Parts: sequence; structure tokens; C-alpha cells
Amino acid sequence: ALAKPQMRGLLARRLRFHIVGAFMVSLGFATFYKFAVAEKRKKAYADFYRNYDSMKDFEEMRKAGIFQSA
Amino acid sequence: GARTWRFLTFGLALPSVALCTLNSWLHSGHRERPAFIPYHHLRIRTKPFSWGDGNHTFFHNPRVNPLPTGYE
Amino acid sequence: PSITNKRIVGCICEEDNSTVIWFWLHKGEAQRCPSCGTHYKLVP
Amino acid sequence: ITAKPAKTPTSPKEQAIGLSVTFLSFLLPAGWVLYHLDNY
Amino acid sequence: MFINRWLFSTNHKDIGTLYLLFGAWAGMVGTALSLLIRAELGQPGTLLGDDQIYNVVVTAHAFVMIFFMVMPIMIGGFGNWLVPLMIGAPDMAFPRMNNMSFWLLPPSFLLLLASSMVEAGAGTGWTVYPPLAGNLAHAGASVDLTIFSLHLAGVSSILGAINFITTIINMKPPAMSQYQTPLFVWSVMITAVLLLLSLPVLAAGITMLLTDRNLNTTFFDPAGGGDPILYQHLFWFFGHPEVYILILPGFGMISHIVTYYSGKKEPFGYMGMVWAMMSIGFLGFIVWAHHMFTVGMDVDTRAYFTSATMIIAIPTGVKVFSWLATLHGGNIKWSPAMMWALGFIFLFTVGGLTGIVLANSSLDIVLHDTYYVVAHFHYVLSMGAVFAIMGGFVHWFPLFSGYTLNDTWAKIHFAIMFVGVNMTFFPQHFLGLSGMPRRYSDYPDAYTMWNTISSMGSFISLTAVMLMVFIIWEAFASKREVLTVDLTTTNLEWLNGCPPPYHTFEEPTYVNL
Amino acid sequence: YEEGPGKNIPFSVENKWRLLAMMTLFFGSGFAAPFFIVRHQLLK
Amino acid sequence: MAYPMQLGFQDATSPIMEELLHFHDHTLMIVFLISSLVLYIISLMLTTKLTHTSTMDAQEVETIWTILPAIILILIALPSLRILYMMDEINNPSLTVKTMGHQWYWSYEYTDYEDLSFDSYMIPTSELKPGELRLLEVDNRVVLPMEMTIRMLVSSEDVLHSWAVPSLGLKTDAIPGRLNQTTLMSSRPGLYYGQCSEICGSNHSFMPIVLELVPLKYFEKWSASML
Amino acid sequence: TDEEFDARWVTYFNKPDIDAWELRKGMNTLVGYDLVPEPKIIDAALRACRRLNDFASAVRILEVVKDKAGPHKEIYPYVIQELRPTLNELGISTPEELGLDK
Amino acid sequence: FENRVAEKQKLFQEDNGLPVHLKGGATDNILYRVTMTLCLGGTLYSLYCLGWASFP
Amino acid sequence: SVVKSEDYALPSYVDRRDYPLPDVAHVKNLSASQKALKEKEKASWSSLSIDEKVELYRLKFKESFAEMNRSTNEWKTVVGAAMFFIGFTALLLIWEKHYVYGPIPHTFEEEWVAKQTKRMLDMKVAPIQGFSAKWDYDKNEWK
Amino acid sequence: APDFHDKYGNAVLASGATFCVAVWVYMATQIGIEWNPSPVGRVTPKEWR
Ligand code: HEA
Ligand code: HEA
Ligand SMILES: CCCCC/C=C/C/C=C/C/C=C/C/C=C\CCCC(=O)O[C@H](COC(=O)CCCCCCCCCCCCCCCCC)COP(=O)(O)OCCN
Ligand SMILES: CCCCCC/C=C\CCCCCCCCCC(=O)O[C@H](COC(=O)CCCCCCCCCCCCCCC)COP(=O)(O)OC[C@@H](O)CO
Ligand SMILES: CCCCCCCCCCO[C@@H]1O[C@H](CO)[C@@H](O[C@H]2O[C@H](CO)[C@@H](O)[C@H](O)[C@H]2O)[C@H](O)[C@H]1O
Ligand SMILES: CCCCCCCCCCO[C@@H]1O[C@H](CO)[C@@H](O[C@H]2O[C@H](CO)[C@@H](O)[C@H](O)[C@H]2O)[C@H](O)[C@H]1O
Ligand SMILES: CCCCCCCCCCO[C@@H]1O[C@H](CO)[C@@H](O[C@H]2O[C@H](CO)[C@@H](O)[C@H](O)[C@H]2O)[C@H](O)[C@H]1O
Ligand SMILES: C[C@H](CCC(=O)O)[C@H]1CC[C@H]2[C@@H]3[C@H](O)C[C@@H]4C[C@H](O)CC[C@]4(C)[C@H]3C[C@H](O)[C@]12C
Ligand SMILES: C[C@H](CCC(=O)O)[C@H]1CC[C@H]2[C@@H]3[C@H](O)C[C@@H]4C[C@H](O)CC[C@]4(C)[C@H]3C[C@H](O)[C@]12C
Ligand code: CUA
Ligand SMILES: [Ca+2]
Ligand SMILES: [Cu+2]
Ligand SMILES: [Mg+2]
Ligand SMILES: [Zn+2]
Repeated sequence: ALAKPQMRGLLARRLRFHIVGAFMVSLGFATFYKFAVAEKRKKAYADFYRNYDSMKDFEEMRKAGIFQSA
Repeated sequence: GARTWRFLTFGLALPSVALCTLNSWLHSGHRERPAFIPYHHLRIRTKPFSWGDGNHTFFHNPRVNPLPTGYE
Repeated sequence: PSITNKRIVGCICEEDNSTVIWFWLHKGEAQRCPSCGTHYKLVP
Repeated sequence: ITAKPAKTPTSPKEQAIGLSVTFLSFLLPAGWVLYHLDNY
Repeated sequence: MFINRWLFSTNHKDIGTLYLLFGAWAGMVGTALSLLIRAELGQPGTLLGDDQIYNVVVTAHAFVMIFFMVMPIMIGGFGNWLVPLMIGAPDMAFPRMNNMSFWLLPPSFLLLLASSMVEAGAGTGWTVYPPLAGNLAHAGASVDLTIFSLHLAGVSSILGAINFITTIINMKPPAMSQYQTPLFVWSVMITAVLLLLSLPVLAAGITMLLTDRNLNTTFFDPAGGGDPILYQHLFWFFGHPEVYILILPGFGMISHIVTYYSGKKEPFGYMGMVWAMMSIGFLGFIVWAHHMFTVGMDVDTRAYFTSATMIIAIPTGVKVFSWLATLHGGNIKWSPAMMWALGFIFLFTVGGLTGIVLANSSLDIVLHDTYYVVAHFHYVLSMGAVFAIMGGFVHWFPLFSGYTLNDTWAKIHFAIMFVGVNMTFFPQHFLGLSGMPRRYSDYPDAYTMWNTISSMGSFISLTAVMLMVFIIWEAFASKREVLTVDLTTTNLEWLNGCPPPYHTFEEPTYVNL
Repeated sequence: YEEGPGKNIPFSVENKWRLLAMMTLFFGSGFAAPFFIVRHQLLK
Repeated sequence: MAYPMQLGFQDATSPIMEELLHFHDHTLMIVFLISSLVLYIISLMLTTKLTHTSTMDAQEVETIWTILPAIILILIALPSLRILYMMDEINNPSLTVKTMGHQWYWSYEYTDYEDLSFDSYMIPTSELKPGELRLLEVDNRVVLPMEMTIRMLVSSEDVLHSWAVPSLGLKTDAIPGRLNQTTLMSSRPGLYYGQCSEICGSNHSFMPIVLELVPLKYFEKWSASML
Repeated sequence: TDEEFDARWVTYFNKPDIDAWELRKGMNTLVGYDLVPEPKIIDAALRACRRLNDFASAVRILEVVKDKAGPHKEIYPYVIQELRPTLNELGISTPEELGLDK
Repeated sequence: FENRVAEKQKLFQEDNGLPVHLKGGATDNILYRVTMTLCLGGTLYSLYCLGWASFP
Repeated sequence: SVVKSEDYALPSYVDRRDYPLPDVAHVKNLSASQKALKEKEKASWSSLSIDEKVELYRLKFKESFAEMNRSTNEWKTVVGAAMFFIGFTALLLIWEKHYVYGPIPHTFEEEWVAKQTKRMLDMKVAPIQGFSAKWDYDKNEWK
Repeated sequence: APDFHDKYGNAVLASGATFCVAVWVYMATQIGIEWNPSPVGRVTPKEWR
């Protein structure tokens, strides 16, 4: 004989399972995006400016002949 | 009908109140009180008030309402 | 009532339902709303 | 929906003619103008 | 008989048919204009000319797509055909005035094509801002012909709004409350209220522009104490409601299509859908200055317009979620109309979300007058309004004509158009973020790759438009007559057959209390 | 007035080839117009 | 300036443009997540033969549908309005420069001390020098001191224009009879490009903006030499 | 509760003088719910088919049980197992026994 | 003056198949023909005027 | 069974998995043998043959669930045809390139692009992430 | 009774895919379209002054 399977609320059961899965995935994407885009950007700007020498940058540009004024 | 006025109550009126409550509750912080200047057109005393020491307004707030002689 | 042998009925099955159930009612035996089973009879 | 079979069936060949004429009606006049832009 | 029927109509169906024919013709004009835009932008360097001929094309593209394609199809066409049938009414309240709403459009269109033929055209943008649109920088008849075009279109729509509001309020079965009318009917009533209140303000503003141009007024001319920014406030007080007017009937059609092809008797959350459309209509009047974040207004004003604009996401989200909840548990029929509707839900959501990005005045400084704005509005117009039009057209074509489309051809059509519109507009986000301005005939070399791909997209969409003409031909050529239609118990417009007789509901419906 | 499929329209569908010509002229004229307007502006 | 195949914003040259990049990152994450969730839910609603077609109760679920979007909007508005009010803060500029839009070029006025003014026109394609950028170079650049708060005032002597420099986060409409203010502060020397950002007729595409950011001493000598 | 729902539906189909309209209304309504009906409900509907001399509708009811289970392939064989005594008593052939699963 | 509404009610309800814009008799036909002639002729003139205004 | 336009207002036959028992029988008119079969149906169904049971099903219904629910090859036609028309679109783009589009500006010439690239690196275009950030100024090569 | 899709679907899918790829590859590579790709990792910078 076959056992009695679950016969009620199959659509509701499927929805609950997948909406929880989608919340869990949304959280993983938010964490990945934090790392791969937002923090990467903050770090790129912080690293660029940490020891940035604007006069040295200008001297390089001037010696390359880019300016009208210098 | 009643159904329409209930719809306006819950769909327009109370949402408006909630939005204005959110707005107020964001600008609820205490502002820096202004320097006391004993201006003659303010803190009027032509007769003592009929309560307390006669020199405090009815809803006197020590933080923001100076007396004629200044902040307490 | 009808001036012909069929008329469209709309059935508001329960008070305040937003969904109206529409069907042709034909001359002859009473027909039932296919949602609530309410009986309608054409009187041409 | 259900429907009758076509009263005047349009064969694959007839559809190729209709599709061809329709596309040419859009493409040839614009094509002529854009080809002659240098002349304008 | 032909003149009596088609020039002297007092019949809501025939007038609806005239609007659909007009809107279809207007769509071909608008598509040709769009292809001229993308032909110029598809290679760096000048193809056509300097920015004047280019912006005449851009200006005309917008006025044609908005005033001659979308509004006549959604409101004049679907509204006239469906609203009386969905409330069991024997016609519109003012069936002769309805005919004049239609016949004002060919003359309006003629004035727009005259604008482009005389002098150097109206190269103003569809916003027609002064002083570029004034009598010094646009001397001669072109802008005056554009203003008069808009006056005739405005009168058409104002009288149409009066007709729809009166019909929907006054001509329902006596047992039917407003809360027992279908969502499409609500969407037209709300659109009509927006038209009634917004178009007169446009009329005032463009009349002031006409008098500045011809009667030596100075409403917008600082030499007389006027202000060009006043024109912008008057235009946008109309213009933001106008975009809700373009989408609301689309939302109503999507609710009917999703319900129908889900096998449902009713949309999810009817009263929430009504609430959402009325909330969108209301909020649409208090947000117009999000079109003006770079003009120099005060910071507190920018903060208000940012916040009020964002609020529109709440009722709009209720509609999106309610469509998804209508699909939930459906017996899904993968009809061509359903494919248009599903495309709508997703692509409209994307465009709405880029609108929320733009609502932020601080970021809008960098995005204003760039292709980011162009990407936003084409997701909501070319993938929203248009997808609702195509879904409603393929859904109701058998009602209107009595003949069926070839469903396989209609699915092919959808597939091609989906690829083309996404290839056209998705890359415009990148052009916007990287700073390509609007209304440019030519661009710095860096922007070449995305402009090239965007133009290739536009050619795919042209292929779809040409195929659609063929598909309508094949339906009329083959004459497959309708036999049975499912779900008539919750779709009254189908219950009088395909097509319905000239006179329907001569004997009204019976609905008791 | 004539009622039914093919009769509630201001154009004839009695002959599919005549209809193809009419539809070609109708939609083709709308699509062509902007190209001819641009040509007109360029030729001034 | 923009570079080939660019996806996002020009690299920030000013602190406010930096702020706008991080705010755009935050907003775009939300846009991605909501778009993705709607697409996923569509795909979920469409991939089962299981059915439920009887009337469904809406009020519980509508609470979630309104409250969660309201929270998300607040999470966008708070940083949005922080940046809006940061750009509006009092700063104390060292220099005021005016720009006037014309059909089709920009004029610049540096009148704090001397009557310095000049016109700035696009370099025609046929006259570009090797390595120069089509439609972006001008004959006379807007030379400015780096690392200094500058007040820019913008107007027009004809139709509307709009003065934009994307890498500094700037776009200010140029309206006749109106003097609009913005602040400009470059973290770096170099050349920063923009383009007219309000339709202004025949040569709207062809009236660009080039800022040349140099040390104060060089700016002072250039200023003297331009009188 | 589940038991009250099932008992209401058993009562519905067990009405001795149930008419053809009521049989159809009941089945067309029941298949809108998020459930595969319990064997006791299907048993009562099949006996209504017998009182209404309608063999074909009895077969169609078995098909819609299979359909309502969707991808849950274990439900229909279980339901048929539970119905076998009723199918044998009434001479109802399954869709499979009639080749109507092809 | 006298109330002659009943006489107009009889005229406009006559079962003669005329649409309401012509049911007053021959004067209605004349005024219709004048109106439509000025409309169609003016429209043709407006198109000539466009033809003229379309060229320098 | 012949379905008629003039029956639109009457209850009709449908095959829908969500409406298993439609409003009318598929076949209403009965031959002599079909009438005898409907009489036989009033007696024990155990006495009906398999063929009689199938015949009774096919009077009541048009298609079985298995038939009405079948999958089709239509997706191949739709996808193939869509790819054909997208392919046709590339012919229009080839025509445009050949007959409409003249030479592109001289700033796209290889030598111009090489010089412009160096000048962008000399002015440090997008030095944080976008462009110059990708150049190694120490080794004089792309990173 | 095989329908149009049973008889022709395989050929329509295979021919449409083959045609689409061939013509777009030809268009993209053989007719001088200027894509203006990134110079990064591609272009050797050259003296301009
Ligand atoms: C409804 C509005 C709408 C629609 C649909 C479109 C559709 C398209 N638009 Fe746009 N467009 C605007 C409104 C619209 N547009 C506006 C308002 C502007 C700004 C103007 C300004 O700056 O002043 C604009 C600007 C604009 C630009 C920016 C120009 C610039 O700044 O220089 C570009 C660039 O590519 C563009 C391209 C296109 C393309 C390729 C399509 C294609 O996707 C079109 C493809 C074709 C269709 C979508 C079918 C159309 C026909 C029908 C639907 C009829 C169907 C028939 C029946 C139902 C019987 N348009
Ligand atoms: C049908 C047309 C249409 C529609 C419906 C919209 C809808 C919106 N638009 Fe758009 N818009 C245009 C057509 C449209 N727009 C046009 C033509 C222009 C350019 C005019 C010109 O200059 O020529 C434009 C310009 C425009 C600007 C000016 C930008 C500039 O010029 O710099 C802004 C600014 O805020 C704006 C914002 C919005 C917003 C917030 C919505 C909202 O209504 C969108 C709301 C929808 C959603 C948000 C998606 C669904 C919601 C959810 C799934 C819930 C969860 C979401 C969140 C929590 C965010 N749009
Ligand atoms: C919270 C919502 C509103 C509440 C209303 C008021 C509450 C208390 C009093 C009730 C009666 C009010 C009516 C109007 C009368 C006058 C003053 C009321 C306004 C009030 O409450 O004002 C207060 C002062 O009250 C004061 O002096 C003293 C107030 C008490 C004495 C009042 C005596 C005067 C009565 C006059 C009667 C005339 C009646 C007219 C009849 C006409 C018939 C022909 C303000 O506080 P404050 O500290 O100065 O400033 C705030 C600083 N942080
Ligand atoms: C620069 C120059 C540009 C100007 C362009 C002018 C535009 C068009 C020319 C106008 C020609 C008007 C001719 C008269 C129209 C009368 C309409 C009318 O009176 O319509 C009535 C309905 O509207 C009603 O009542 C109430 C509404 C009546 C409105 C009447 C006329 C409006 C005209 C202009 C309105 C614009 C508004 C300005 C504010 C923005 C009657 O409806 P019918 O369907 O006829 O009959 C129904 C039957 O049951 C009656 O027995
Ligand atoms: C954006 C919408 C349009 C997209 C592109 C449309 C594709 C073009 C379709 C073809 O158009 C035709 O092309 C021909 C050339 O291939 C032209 O003939 C021209 O060239 C021929 C060959 O050199 C000559 O014989 C003819 O006289 C001469 O007009 C002809 O006029 C034109 O109709
Ligand atoms: C039922 C059909 C409808 C009737 C259509 C009638 C059309 C015929 C009108 C005659 O045309 C006129 O010709 C005059 C030429 O003499 C023009 O004079 C004007 O132009 C002159 C040019 O010489 C100037 O002297 C003056 O501005 C002015 O008199 C005037 O503009 C124009 O109307
Ligand atoms: C870039 C945008 C791309 C758009 C792509 C468009 C693809 C078009 C697919 C058409 O293919 C068919 O789709 C039917 C539906 O239209 C399927 O129905 C089958 O599957 C369905 C299950 O969802 C059932 O409802 C049906 O009964 C059943 O016949 C059928 O087998 C399949 O060949
Ligand atoms: C009261 C009214 C109509 C109810 C009815 O008569 O059927 C309903 C319809 C839509 C409802 C609103 C919408 O569902 C959107 C919001 C949902 C929240 O959970 C409550 C507030 C909220 C704003 C609702 C309040 C109220 O319940 C509304 C306005
Ligand atoms: C004599 C006539 C009777 C009308 C009638 O009942 O048929 C009267 C009644 C009301 C009169 C009108 C009103 O008295 C108002 C006006 C009075 C003026 O002194 C003459 C014109 C004037 C407009 C009158 C004209 C005419 O004498 C009217 C119309
Ligand atoms: Cu100056 Cu655009
Ligand atoms: Ca070009
Ligand atoms: Cu807006
Ligand atoms: Mg602007
Ligand atoms: Zn009922």
C-alpha cells in the first residue's frame, strides 16, 4: 500500500519555501554587492588620496605639455 | 456613502496624519536657544501674574523662556 | 422582465462583492448564477 | 478562444507575398530618401 | 451611408475604431521619426544636419508618440470601445461630442506636420521652452503651428474627459456602485480627471507663449519683467500628470489581461488597486518640479519635491504586487497578450525604479538632461505604455473585429519587439551615467559603442512594427471567425459576441440589490 | 447598417489583395512622411 | 571626460561627486534587488501546474507591500537629503567666476579684481591638434585654482543653456535675467570637460566646457596675462 | 478546520436528489481550492455520478484529481488505491484503464 | 406671444426618417450645405496656404 | 459537433483543466446506437465494455485531460522565426552602412586613437578607477 | 495529425539560428562598423605633443 501524502496547501507550501529562499538570496546579494562594488569604491578613493601629492600630479601634467596656463 | 468616507478616512486622511507625524518626529530635536537681550517690547510685566511668584508665565519653560532679568 | 426572449443578468452574489457575475438568462426554466446558485426566471 | 477555420485561407506562399509587400512598403520609400541624402 | 456612418458617427464602437486607426497611423509616423533619430546617432559625425533638423525630428517624435499614438489608442480607442460595454451602457453620455473629440485629431496632426514643413521647423523639444521657442530664436510660423496643434489636441481630450467622467458616473446599472466597476473603467475615470485638471493649465501656458510670440506680451521675457521659469512651472504642472495619463489606462488593461490569462474571476485586491490608482492620480499633481531640479530653486523646495516624488512608489508597488498575486495559483494561459503583460510588469518596474533614482535631486544634478532620463522614460513608455497597448490590442482584436490573430505570429512579434526595445534603451543608462546630453545630433567619440548598439536595437523594433502590420493583414485576409470565448461571466464586454452589434444594451442588464 | 465581421470597419476586407494595397498605402504613407519632410527641410 | 565602453559615472574630481558615487552605489543595489525580486517572483508564479483560483484575502499581505517599500524609501531619502543639504552648506569661496551662455559658446568673467573676460568656443574637428578630443576641446579654457572653493555664477544672454561638468557633480541652468550660483572645488589638477545641457538651437551639441585646474600661483600669472 | 471542510463537501455530494447542475457546480468550485480533495469527497462525488447515470463525469473527476496534484506524482496513485473498493462496486474504469491518459 | 411648442413637437416627431439636423425642412438643408461648403472649401484653402508657406 | 456563431449567448462546451465539467455535453444529438448506449448507462457500469465506456466519455467530452494539456513544438517555430527576423534586421544595417553612412571622423584613425590615448593618460583621465587607474605609470604598460 | 510545428519547427529553429548568427557576425566584423572599443589592453599610447 502507498502511504498518504500531503494533499492540502501544496501551492501555499511551495510559495512559503521560495519566498524564504528569495529573502536568503537577497541578503547574500546585498553582502556580495557591499564587498564587490560599494566597499571596493570607498577603498579605491581612500587608497588613491591617502598619500596623494597634488603638486607632484600637477608637475607630471605640466611636463607632459597638457596645460594652456603652465 | 459611508463606504466612500471610510475609504477616504483610511486611504487619504490617516495616511496624511502618519506622513506629517513622521515629518514632525524627524525635526523634533531641541534648537540652540538664542542669546538673551532684554528687549522692552518682550517679557511684559504691567501687573504680577495671579500664580507662582507673579513673574512666571503659565506654561513657563526654563530652557527657552527667559524672565525679564534673563534665563534662570 | 424582458421585451425579448433573453436578457443579461449581473449577479452581485454577496453584498459589497466588487466582482459582478454576468450571463444570458433565456426564456424557459429558471437558471442559476454560476457563482452563488441564485435562481433567475425570465418574464418576457 | 475557439474559432472557425479560415473562410479564405492564406497559404504560406500568400503569406510570403503579404509579408514581402508589407516590408517593401516601409523600406523602399525611406531607402530612396536615405540613398539620396548626399544629393539633398 | 458611408459618410453618415464614418464622418457623422454617434456610435462609441465606430468612434473607438476611428481612434485605433488614427493611433496606428500615428504610430508609423512616430516610429519613422524614432528611426531618423537613431540613424543619426548610430554613427559619430553628422548625417542629417546641425541640431535644428535633428531636434525638429526629436520634437515631432515625442508629440506624435504621446498625443497622436498613446492617448488616442488608450483613451479614444480602448476607452470608447470598452467602457460602455463594461458598464452595460448603450453608448457614451455625449455621443455627438465624442465624434468631435475624434475629428479634432486629424486637424491637430495636420498643424504639427505643417509646423515641420514651414520655415526650419520647431526644434524646441516637446516641452517648447522659451526663449528658444520665442519669436527671436524661433521666428516664423513653426512654433505657432505647434501651439495650435496642442490647443486642438487639448480641446479633444478635455471634451473626451467630460464625456468619460459623465458616462462612468451616470450610466452604470442602478444597482452597480462605483466599487462594482471593472478596474479598466476606474483607470479611464481617473485618467479623465487628470486630463480635466491638467490640460487647461497647459492651455494657459502655451497661450501665454503665443501672446509673447505675437502680441508683445512678456510673461516669459525678462526685458518686460517676465520669467522663462514660469513657463516651465506651467508646462510641468500639466506634464507630470500627463505621464500618469499615459500609463493609467495601461495599468487598467494589464489588470484585465493578467486576471483573464490567469484564469481568475477577479484581480487580487480590487479595492487596493482602486486606492493605488487614485493615490497615483493625486500625488501626480504635487511633484512637477522634479523636472526643474537644475533651474536654481531653494534647497527646502528640492527636499520636498524629492520626498513627494518618492511617495508614488508605495501605491505603484501595491499594483505590481497585486498583479503578481493575481498570477499566483493561476491556470496560466501563455497567450501573446499575457506575454505583453508579463513584459510590462517587469520592464515598467525597471523604469519606475530609475524614476526613483532621478527623484533624488542631488543625484539628478548629474543625471538631468542626460540619456539616463531618456532610458527611464522609454522603459515606462516604449516598454510600459506600448506593451499595455500591444497586450490590449491582441487580447481585444477578436472582440473588435470578430476574427482571430495567428497566435504563433503574435508570439514571434512579441519576441522581436522585446529584444529590440531592450537593445535600444538598456545601453542608454550607461550613456547617461557617463554624461551624454539629451537633444544632441552628435556626441564625443567615447559614447560611440553604446550609441551604435542602441541604433541596432531600434532597427530590430522597426522589424517588429513591420511584422505587426503583416499580422493584422493576415487576420483580415484569412477570416477565422470567433466561436467561443472563456470567462464571459467576469468579462461583460465579450457577452454580446464578436463583434458586438452596432447597438448593444438596448435592453439594459438586470442587476438587483 | 451592415453588422458582423468585416462590416464594422471603414475599409473593405472582401478581397485580401485589394486590402493589402490599402494597408500598404495607409501604413506606408505614415512611415514615409517623416523621410519626405526631412528631405524637404534639407532641400531648402 | 568619458572613456570608451564606460558603464558608470566619470571618476569623482570633487568631494560632493565622491558622495554622489557612494549614494548611487547604495541606490543601485536597491534597484537591482527590487528588479531581481520582481523577475524571480514572476518566474515563480509562472512555473507550477498547482492552482488556487478562489477569492484571496488581501489585507494582511498589503501591510507588507506598503510598509517594506516605505522603509526602503526612507533608507534612500535619508542619505539623499544629507547630500542635498551638504551641497547647500555655507562655504566661503576665495574666487567668484561668472559664465554667460550664448548661441553657441560660453563667455567667462573673472571680475573680483580686474575686468578679465573672454569667449570659449569649440575647436572645429578640421582644426584639432593630434590627440585632441572631437567636440570637447575649446580655444580658451576656464583656468581655475585647484584645492580652492570657487563660486560659479551662471546666466545667459540669449536662450536657455546649462553649464555642466560631470566629474565635479555640476549642472546649473543658464537663464537670461537670472544669476544662478553653484560651488566648484577640485581635489586635483587637470582638465575637466562638460557640455551644454539645455537645448539651445543649431549648435547645442557644439558648445563645450573645459576647466583647467592648476596651482594658485599659475592661476594668478595666467589671470594677469589675460587682461 | 480540515475535517469540517471535508464533512461539508461529503454532505454536498451525498444529497440523494443532487442534480446535474449541482454536481458540476460542486466539482468546478472544489478544484479552485489549494488542495487535492480527500478520497472520501471523491467517493461521494463518484456516487452522485452514479445516481445521475453519468459514467463520463465519474472518469473526468478522476482526471481532475490527477491534474490538481500537479508535480506531486504520489497523490493520484494513493487516491486511486483508496477508491478501488468504490471503483470496483460502481464499475468505474480509471482514465488509465480507458487509455484516456495518452 | 403664444405657446406654439405643441406645433414644433408635432413637426419634429413626424415619422419621416429625417435626422434631427434636417427635420425642420428645406432651410435646414440650405444651412447645412452652406456650412459644409465653407468647411470643405476653407480646408482646401488651408492646404493651399500650407503648400505656399512650405517654400521660401 | 458543429459550433455556430448564432449560439454565442447559449452555454457552450470548453476543455479547461480548471473547469472539468462544462455546461453542456460535447455531443447532444444521439444516433440509434448512441441512444441504446445511454439507456445501458442506467444499468450497472460493470456491464459496459471498455469501448462503450470510451464512447460515453467521448459523447460527454471532446478532449481528455492528457490531450488538452499536451505540449507542442510551437516554441521551435517562434524562436526560429524571431531569430530569422532579427537576422533580416542585420541586412537593413548592412544596407545602411554601405549606402547611407559616409566615412567616420578622422579622430577614429588608429594613429589618432594612439595619440589621444597617451594624452588621456597624460591628463590622468579617471585615475581612481575608470581609465588611467588601468595604466601602470611605473612600467609604462597596461596593468 | 502532425501540425506545422511538428513538420517544420526543427528546420525553422536550426535555419533561423544559423542565419541570425551568420548575418550579425558578418555585419559586426566585415563592413567597417566603428565600435570604438576601450583602448585598455589594446592600444599602445603614442607621443602626441
Ligand atoms: C509614447 C512615447 C514614446 C515612445 C513609444 C517612444 C519610442 C521610441 N523612442 Fe522616444 N521619445 C519620447 C517618447 C516616446 N518615444 C519623448 C517624450 C522624447 C523626448 C523628446 C524631447 O527631448 O523633447 C523621446 C526621445 C527619444 C530619444 C532621445 C533624443 C535626443 O535626446 O536627442 C531617442 C533616442 O534614441 C528616442 C528613440 C525612440 C525609439 C527608438 C523608440 C522605439 O522604441 C519606437 C518603436 C515603435 C513602437 C514602440 C511602435 C509604435 C506604434 C504602435 C504602438 C501602433 C500600434 C498599432 C496598433 C495598436 C494597431 N526617443
Ligand atoms: C508613462 C510615463 C511615465 C511614468 C509612469 C513615469 C513615472 C515616474 N517618473 Fe518619469 N518621466 C517620464 C515618463 C514617466 N515617468 C518622461 C517622459 C520624462 C521626461 C520628460 C522630459 O524631460 O521630456 C520623465 C522624467 C522624470 C524625472 C525628471 C528627470 C530629469 O529630467 O532630470 C523624474 C524625477 O523624479 C521622474 C520620476 C518618475 C518617478 C518617481 C515615477 C514613478 O511614478 C515610478 C514608480 C514605480 C516604481 C517605483 C516601480 C514599481 C514599484 C515597486 C516594485 C515597489 C517597490 C519600489 C520601491 C521601494 C522603490 N521621471
Ligand atoms: C492646550 C490647548 C489650548 C488650551 C486652552 C487654555 C488653557 C488654560 C486656560 C484656559 C482658557 C483659555 C482661553 C483664552 C484666555 C486666555 C489665555 C489662554 C491661552 C494660553 O494657554 O496661553 C498661555 C498663557 O495662559 C495664561 O496666561 C493663563 C490662562 C488662564 C487664565 C485665563 C483667564 C482669562 C479668562 C477670560 C474669560 C473671557 C470669556 C469670554 C466670554 C464671552 C461672552 C460674551 C500660554 O503660555 P505662556 O507660558 O504664556 O507661553 C508659553 C511659553 N512656553
Ligand atoms: C485658438 C483657437 C482654438 C480654439 C479651437 C476651438 C475648438 C473647437 C471648436 C468648437 C466647436 C463647438 C461646437 C459646439 C459643441 C457643443 C457641445 C455640447 O453642447 O455637448 C453637450 C455635452 O457637453 C456638455 O454638455 C458640457 C460641455 C460643453 C462644452 C462646449 C464647447 C467647448 C469648446 C471649447 C472648450 C475648451 C475649454 C477652454 C478651457 C481649457 C451635448 O452633447 P451631445 O453629444 O451633442 O448631445 C447629447 C444629447 O443627449 C443632447 O440632446
Ligand atoms: C530606416 C528605414 C530604412 C532602412 C533601410 C531600408 C533598406 C533599403 C531598402 C532598399 O531601398 C532602396 O535601395 C536601393 C539601392 O539598394 C535604391 O536604389 C538606388 O540605387 C540603385 C542601385 O544603385 C539604383 O538603380 C536606383 O536608381 C537608386 O534609387 C532605391 O531607391 C531604394 O528604394
Ligand atoms: C468656399 C471656399 C472658401 C473660400 C476660399 C477663398 C480663397 C481665396 C482668397 C483670396 O486670396 C487672397 O489673396 C490676396 C492677394 O491679393 C491676399 O491678400 C493679402 O496679401 C497681399 C499680398 O499682395 C497683401 O497686399 C495683403 O497682406 C493682403 O491683401 C490674401 O491674403 C488672400 O486671402
Ligand atoms: C525575448 C522574449 C522571448 C519570448 C519567447 C517566446 C517563446 C514562445 C513559446 C511558445 O512555445 C510554446 O509555448 C506554449 C505556450 O505559449 C507551450 O504550451 C505548453 O506548456 C504550457 C505550460 O506552461 C501549457 O499551459 C500548455 O497547455 C502547453 O501546451 C508549448 O508547448 C510551447 O511550444
Ligand atoms: C478602507 C479601504 C476600502 C475598504 C473597503 O471598503 O472594501 C481600503 C482599500 C485599500 C486600503 C489601503 C491599501 O490596502 C494600502 C494600505 C495597506 C495597509 O496595510 C493599511 C493602509 C492602506 C492605505 C490601506 C487602508 C485601507 O484598508 C484601504 C484604503
Ligand atoms: C409684452 C410681453 C409679453 C411676453 C409674453 O408674455 O408673451 C412682455 C412680457 C415681459 C416683457 C419684457 C420685460 O418687461 C423686460 C423688458 C422691459 C423693457 O421696458 C422692454 C423690453 C423688455 C425685454 C420687455 C419686452 C416685452 O414687453 C415683454 C417680453
Ligand atoms: Cu547651449 Cu545647448
Ligand atoms: Ca551621426
Ligand atoms: Cu514628472
Ligand atoms: Mg534641463
Ligand atoms: Zn450570484
